[PDB]
Amino acid sequence: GVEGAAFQSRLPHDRMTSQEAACFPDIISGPQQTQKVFLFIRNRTLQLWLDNPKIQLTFEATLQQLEAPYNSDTVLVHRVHSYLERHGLINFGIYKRIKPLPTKKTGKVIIIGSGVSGLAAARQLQSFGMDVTLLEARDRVGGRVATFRKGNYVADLGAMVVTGLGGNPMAVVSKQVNMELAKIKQKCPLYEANGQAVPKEKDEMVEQEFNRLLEATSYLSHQLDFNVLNNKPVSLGQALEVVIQLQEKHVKDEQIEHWKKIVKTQEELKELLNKMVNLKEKIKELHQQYKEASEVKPPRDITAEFLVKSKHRDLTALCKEYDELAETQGKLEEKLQELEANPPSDVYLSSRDRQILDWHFANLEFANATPLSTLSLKHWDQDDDFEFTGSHLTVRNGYSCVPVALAEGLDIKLNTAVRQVRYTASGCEVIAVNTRSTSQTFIYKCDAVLCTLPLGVLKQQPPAVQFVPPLPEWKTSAVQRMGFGNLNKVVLCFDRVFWDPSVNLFGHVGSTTASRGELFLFWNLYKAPILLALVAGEAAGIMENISDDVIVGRCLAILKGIFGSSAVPQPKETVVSRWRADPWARGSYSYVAAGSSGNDYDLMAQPITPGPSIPGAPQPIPRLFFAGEHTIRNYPATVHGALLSGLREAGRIADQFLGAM
Amino acid sequence: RKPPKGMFLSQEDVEAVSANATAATTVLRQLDMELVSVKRQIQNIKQTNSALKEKLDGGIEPYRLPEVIQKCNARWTTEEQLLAVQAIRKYGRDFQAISDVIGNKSVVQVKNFFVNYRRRFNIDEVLQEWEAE
Ligand SMILES: Cc1cc2c(cc1C)N1C=C[C@@H](c3ccccc3)[C@]13C(=O)NC(=O)N=C3N2C[C@H](O)[C@H](O)[C@H](O)COP(=O)(O)OP(=O)(O)OC[C@H]1O[C@@H](n2cnc3c(N)ncnc32)[C@H](O)[C@@H]1O
Ligand SMILES: O=C(OCC1CCNCC1)N1CCC(F)(CN[C@@H]2C[C@H]2c2ccccc2)CC1
Ligand SMILES: [Cl-]
Ligand SMILES: [Cl-]
Repeated sequence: GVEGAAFQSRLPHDRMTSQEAACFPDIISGPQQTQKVFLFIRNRTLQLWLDNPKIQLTFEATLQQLEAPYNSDTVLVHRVHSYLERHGLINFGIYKRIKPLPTKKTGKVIIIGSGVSGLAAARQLQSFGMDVTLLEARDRVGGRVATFRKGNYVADLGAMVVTGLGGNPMAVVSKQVNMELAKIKQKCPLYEANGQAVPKEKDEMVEQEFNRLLEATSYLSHQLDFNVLNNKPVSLGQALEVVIQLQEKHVKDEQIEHWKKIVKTQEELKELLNKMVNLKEKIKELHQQYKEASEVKPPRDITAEFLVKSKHRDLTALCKEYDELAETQGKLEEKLQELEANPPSDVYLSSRDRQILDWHFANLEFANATPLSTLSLKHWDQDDDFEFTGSHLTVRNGYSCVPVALAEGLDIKLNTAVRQVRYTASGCEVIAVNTRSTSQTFIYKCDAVLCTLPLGVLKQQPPAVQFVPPLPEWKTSAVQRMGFGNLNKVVLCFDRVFWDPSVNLFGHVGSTTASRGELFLFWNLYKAPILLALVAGEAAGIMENISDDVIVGRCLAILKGIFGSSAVPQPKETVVSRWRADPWARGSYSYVAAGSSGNDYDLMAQPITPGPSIPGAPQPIPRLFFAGEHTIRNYPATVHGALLSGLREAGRIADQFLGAM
Repeated sequence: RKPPKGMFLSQEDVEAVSANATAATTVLRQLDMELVSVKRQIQNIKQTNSALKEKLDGGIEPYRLPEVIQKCNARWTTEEQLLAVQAIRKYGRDFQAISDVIGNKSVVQVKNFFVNYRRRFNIDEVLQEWEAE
């Protein structure tokens, strides 16, 4: 209903958010009746925006389609519409305007970087009528949303995946752009070193174990609190090893106590074979003695008659005993062939499994763009409660289409590498240079700077960008603490389709652990004949040094073994990502490094407020603002995250330089 | 929640596999060794046992004595009275034996006798003999 637009705008339909409490304290502090009115108006206005986001939703249009007693209080409907508009919940992305842009602008903002974060903020600010100018070092928009293009060849070297549209801003963006979304067919066959598929049997019973090993770490973390180890924070990788080892340890521990339960038995059989031999002994004697005593032909005196009969009894007694002990010898000797027949598990994981498990890990290292040795055990999956609903998709026609759409009508200076950001009581100046002739110098004066510099860049030692004055310890410590990962792509273009065309993706399994990431997974999801090989894990780092050709080598080799040396052509043209080495990225995206938390994502978003110009003068406005995937706790390292981080700062900058709404 | 089923992780076990740099592969080889010990101890007690089975090869078949099936009479012959005393002399009160020995007295009759004659066969004096053993 309306309830669905609240979920699609990532909001609870039935409750007011902290953001809302801040802006509508009268409402939220007061009568339960008015809360529900507020919540309907909000939910409805969202529904309205959402049911057609290609045209601006004016205050008028909203009041038009409202019911009574809701279109009663028009100040309240206004306050709500303006709130939604500011915080980028309605009229965001690429709408057809109704009332053209403010004739005369108010405030100047410099945005560093035309990433999705950048472009999203730019459009918001511009539409609130500010003078916005983006400074991009690259000769193109998009940053870490790159697409490769040539004839009909088309392949993202950047982001390629939409994480499914249930609460995804990109839901709306995709309705506003020629964005060919194609769901990802979840079948992914694996293929060990040699080339042989992995029997379905196994594939399942490793992935089973993988999922179990993770749950295991979550147990190890939450329940046993295994989160520091001799002063260092605990890695997920560390925990995973610990769990696996304790699984090898049990496998053995069980064998031990089984063979142990045999000797208990096999050494009871010994304590009996003894009684039974020292009875074949005692019975030997007794029989002789009875034979000898039956020698005495009758008639005999009653002592010799008794001696016969006595011995006869005595010997049928011991013949009973020995029959009741070979009773026992029978049972014990079965009980032994039982234990001989079902022996607990030989090993924990065949070295051929440990290799397939290593690919399930490689996949996790891809997702997180880092060695699992780096991920915070405690926090690596803090975003997990916020994932959208829906199957993941891919942009069939290049994700680039989105940045470019957003960039239309914005003042973007390409080939403008920011070198120094200065911020003071009175304003800011950004000193940039031309990327081509470095010595050609530019100076931008502005009321505010929005910094969408990537975390990799913020991290560069020595600094690519100088802050004057320098970022405070609280900010710089956050930047050191967070993880910035890496993850490359090999774009293989071919003359025709030599692979299963109903298969979106298929893994390769590396011989050793140390190379689990190395072209571990291939994607066919473009129209022309194109394969994408991921390098993830410790591998991504090292592959950047090894040369384009060698890589395309290791690459073809891997494909031949799986598709036969006949059907694998030389590639028409090839590309290799090198994101750690790209100085406008210094890597791929953020991760929760051990010894970080989500709270660092929050510090990264906190704007900086300069000291006062003259001592003893009032507290200034803050001047230096931050967006990008590293700034949004709840949707890190994604496009939608950046997109949102942008919308967010624009509202925060407008609230500051244009007064609240 | 609680550790995924089958997966085993005691509090105590984790300390053991972390508390130094390779307490890992100590505790693991420790068992690899303390295993092959128990496997070799089985080999002993399996060969020790297959000797004692050689030594029993025969069962007790040559040494077993046919079952005399006897008509549990109530006639006390003077023959039977003496057998009885001598059994009392050598079994104490194991009335079951004393029946099996005579071979025509139910444990009833043996207990009967045991008091009827009693003073006539100084059975007190006789039983106090089975004491010195
Ligand atoms: C690199 C990369 C990223 C993947 C990606 C693959 C690769 C290879 N993907 C892989 C898996 C994917 C994924 C999916 C779900 C969850 C996690 C990951 C995905 C993808 O498949 N799906 C997804 O949603 N995000 C991906 N991501 C994450 C998103 O791409 C990024 O978060 C997103 O595009 C970030 O946009 P933004 O925060 O604005 O940073 P960006 O670097 O784009 O823009 C900053 C601008 O600063 C510029 N710049 C720098 N230094 C300067 C300077 N000194 N002076 C002036 N200008 C400067 C720089 O050149 C750039 O134009
Ligand atoms: O469908 C996909 O293909 C991969 C397939 C997975 C199934 N089997 C075959 C391969 N993907 C890949 C990226 C994804 F795995 C999610 N990524 C991490 C949660 C994000 C996270 C967490 C913490 C810090 C940063 C980021 C989803 C979409
Ligand atoms: Cl506040
Ligand atoms: Cl680090």
